[PDB]
Amino acid sequence: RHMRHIHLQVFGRVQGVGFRYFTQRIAMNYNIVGTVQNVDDYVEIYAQGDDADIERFIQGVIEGASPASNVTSHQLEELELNQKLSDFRSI
Repeated sequence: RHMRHIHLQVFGRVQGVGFRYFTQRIAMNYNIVGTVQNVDDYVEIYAQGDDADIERFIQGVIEGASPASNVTSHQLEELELNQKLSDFRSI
């Protein structure tokens, strides 16, 4: 599969650390579209791009998108492609 679309939930010290702003720079680095959002006390991401770029994006986020972050856990789900995505947004 050339492209992937993923649901990524990241847990730990992931709020009040610039997580959404730092995730945006990683999305720009690897040509990723989708969203980053604060949900309750964790972070939820939808991410779409080429397979290797998605791998690079996941690792950059879960190794701590922000230097202030401490990611303790993540959950990943593989999704059907979303052809309405055209950029990466902090929501």
